[PDB]
Amino acid sequence: PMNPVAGLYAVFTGDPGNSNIKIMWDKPSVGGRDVRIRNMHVTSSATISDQFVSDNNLVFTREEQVAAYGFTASSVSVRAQEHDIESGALGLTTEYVAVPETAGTVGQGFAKKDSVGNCTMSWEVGDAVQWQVEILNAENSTVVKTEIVVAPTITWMAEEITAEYGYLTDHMVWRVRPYRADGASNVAKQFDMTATL
Repeated sequence: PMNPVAGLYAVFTGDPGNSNIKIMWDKPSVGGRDVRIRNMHVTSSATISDQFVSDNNLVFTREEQVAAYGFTASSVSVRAQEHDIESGALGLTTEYVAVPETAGTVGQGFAKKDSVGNCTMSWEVGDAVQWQVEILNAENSTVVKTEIVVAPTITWMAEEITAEYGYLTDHMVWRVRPYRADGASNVAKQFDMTATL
């Protein structure tokens, strides 16, 4: 017998409603089975879209879910339908309540400056694989560089810093958004520490 989709939760890649969600399920032992992709409104459980991808975890466009809802997807409930390709029979639709998923706490960032002049921002990997980081220097209080880096450590070249400001920065602030291995993410958590030589 076909099994209803299990382990289903909206896997936010950022802010709830401003990021992609992933349909996750355990692949059944029965071959040739894929899960339909849709999401339910809170009030009436409306269907957002319909597509079939064999991948166990897959990103879903945020614009489509926002357009179907008409507002930010802060609270969602997810429905998924599993289809057997060989038989061609669409299975029972399974709607389950979904809660926002938050990634593990980011490693406490450490700001240090080397003798060369590079401002090295290092936070341990911990339980997060990649992070969304916005980098702002405290002297100018502007986010000069914004990038989502998988590397646990961020190093800014001394040449680039000298070109940007003319001298090395002593204090510099950063914000990190965690991402677990499965792709779950939490609201940005800010760590601030002065660079130490």
